Amino acid sequence: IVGGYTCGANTVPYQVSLNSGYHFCGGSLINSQWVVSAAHCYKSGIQVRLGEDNINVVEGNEQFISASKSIVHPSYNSNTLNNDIMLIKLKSAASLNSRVASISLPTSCASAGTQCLISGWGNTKSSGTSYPDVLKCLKAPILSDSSCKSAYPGQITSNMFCAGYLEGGKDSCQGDSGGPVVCSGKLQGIVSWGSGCAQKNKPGVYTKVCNYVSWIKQTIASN
Ligand SMILES: [Ca+2]
Repeated sequence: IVGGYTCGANTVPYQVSLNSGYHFCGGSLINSQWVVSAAHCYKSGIQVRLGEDNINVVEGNEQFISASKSIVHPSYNSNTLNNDIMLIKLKSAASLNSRVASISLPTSCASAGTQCLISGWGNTKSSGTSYPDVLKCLKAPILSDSSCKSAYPGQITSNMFCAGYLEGGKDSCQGDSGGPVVCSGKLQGIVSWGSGCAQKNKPGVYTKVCNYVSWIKQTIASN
């Protein structure tokens, strides 16, 4: 997250870290057994880390639970990032508590102009590199589809939305992928892609979770 703020330990209790020996992507806990992340975060060997604030210090509220199954969307296209969504099943159910909690899935799609909360342990620099240990947060508005398409001509599908600031300076970034975009208390987006981070005229692009609620619900009813 570039241009964000330190969230505060466990204030984003649905945020998970995906770990393969190291943090590599975010995700969102949707119930005690399942995480939603980006399909481009797929790896074998994933451990889900819940209750994290500093990902490099064991502070006392973590739950570390191996994935048993990952399910990339059936129509995921890694070239365009269309349908950039994955489900991860935990080997055992998390213990839900004040610091480890699920986020609701949406009923309706979020509205242009709505401010959402984006979070993660990704790079905090637009130019260069610096990875924070503690979770960072950013409030950012959903942009109109017309503005989004104009920023990325020939690249935006109806399964994507842009959010952020066209003047630059505030965005998600590498290492935030797969994490939550929460708007009116529901999971509306997944950190997916963008040209650079926090550059002018290049806002973040997010998987549009409201398009996937029927696939999520039938898949979790079935696995
Ligand atoms: Ca920790």
